[PDB]
Amino acid sequence: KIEAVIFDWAGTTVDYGCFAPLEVFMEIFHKRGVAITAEEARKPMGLLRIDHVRALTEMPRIASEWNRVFRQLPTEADIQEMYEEFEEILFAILPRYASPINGVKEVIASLRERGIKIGSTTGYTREMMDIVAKEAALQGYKPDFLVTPDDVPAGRPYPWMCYKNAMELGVYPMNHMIKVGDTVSDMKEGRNAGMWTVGVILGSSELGLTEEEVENMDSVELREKIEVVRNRFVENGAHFTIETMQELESVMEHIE
Amino acid sequence: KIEAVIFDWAGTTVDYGCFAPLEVFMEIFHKRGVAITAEEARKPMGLLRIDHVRALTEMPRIASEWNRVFRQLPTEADIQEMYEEFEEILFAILPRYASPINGVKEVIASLRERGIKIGSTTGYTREMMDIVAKEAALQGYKPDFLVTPDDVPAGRPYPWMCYKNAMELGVYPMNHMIKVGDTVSDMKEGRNAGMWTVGVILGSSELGLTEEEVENMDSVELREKIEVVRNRFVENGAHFTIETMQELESVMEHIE
Ligand SMILES: [Mg+2]
Ligand SMILES: [Mg+2]
Repeated sequence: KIEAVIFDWAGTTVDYGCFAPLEVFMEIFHKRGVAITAEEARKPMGLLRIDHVRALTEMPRIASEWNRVFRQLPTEADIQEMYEEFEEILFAILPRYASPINGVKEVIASLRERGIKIGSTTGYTREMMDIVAKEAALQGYKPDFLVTPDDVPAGRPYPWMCYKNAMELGVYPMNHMIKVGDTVSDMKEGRNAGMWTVGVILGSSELGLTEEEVENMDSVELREKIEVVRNRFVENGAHFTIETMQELESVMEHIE
Repeated sequence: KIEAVIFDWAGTTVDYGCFAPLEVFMEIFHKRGVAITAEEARKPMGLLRIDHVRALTEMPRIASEWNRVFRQLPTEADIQEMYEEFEEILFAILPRYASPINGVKEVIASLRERGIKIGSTTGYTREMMDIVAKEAALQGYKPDFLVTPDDVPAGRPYPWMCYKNAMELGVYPMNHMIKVGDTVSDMKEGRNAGMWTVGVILGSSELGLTEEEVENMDSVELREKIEVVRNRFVENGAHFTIETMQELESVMEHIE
């Protein structure tokens, strides 16, 4: 009754916590008078990447730091010089954030045993994905199919990439597929394609914690922070939420 | 609440009764010792076209006729020689069966006035369609989009061509679209894509009558034959049925 499950990438099967991007931002400011925390790097949710770099420029404290190092406030020339460098570094460190999130390759092991096809979508461009897919593959993870915002007319809020997975995998009543993701947009994409949509919490971007940070942290503070992310997913489309991929099989059963 | 309507071609907007194919079959046997009625030409529902030609060969009466003309029963060589000719003639006469079914261009006139996008699918190949689309266009009918079994991994029972119309037209909750067709397979395709599916009766293939034959015929015999086709559509997926395109607007309203 459920022939396919389509997974998201970073924050769902690869790059726990989703740090690759934050790493580049921190790097770029570091090469000069950095002083930037990964907490500041997650705030920027502007439209374009350049807008992100600009946002950090604007951020008081960071601005002040730049001034104490250069005796001047950041310039358009400066913003332009840094952004220009973002993509170079990104390609350089992606291989380091392409390892299965653990529990993953094991459920993908199953599911595939009981005849379920596995597809996927992403916000990453085709280029980026060639690199990521190869490292991830050469490490225990490789989906039956893959689609990017380049292979269709639009980005992710839209269902175009999901319909592609459908055709290529040969599964059709859309409600015979499940969408799993780590962010609010993942929920929307799924609801827009008429699929059962499930959101994962531990390891998501919505959570923001590191594999290591979660390890520690006050057990009562975690269960509070998890409860917040779960509420956001639901309020945005999720049909079901789960803490680790290891509850997926169970959810399927429920659906039937 | 309903942004798009996607129409079928032959039997829905073009070629009333859907005769182009029957014409070729009749032609091919005519060139020799024909004696074939358009009623016999509609029976063959085999897998391949060659299988259709073979079926007529097999048909007693037709077989007998061939024997009285050639003193021999049809040959593999013969079946092969005729089929080989089918596609040539088909291209030759398609222009003659590409005129709007009347009432059509007028509802397409409307609908489009109230902002509804019009897409379409077909069983016809890309080639055939270049010819048909041009004649139909140059006569009052031209949809916003067009898709064929060539532009996707599979034929019509599947929803692949419908999803294509969706992406290109930019309409997404599938249940915001209506599927209109003239056959049982049209109903299936629609139900498989999660759309509201409506079947038209007067002018369909399921009915089998000619614009002229319907004109005449015993008014009480028609209403009986219509009732039969309507029952077949429903038993196969139709959400609503209509006698002429001129009831479509009304059905939309009902849906809302
Ligand atoms: Mg993600
Ligand atoms: Mg038809």
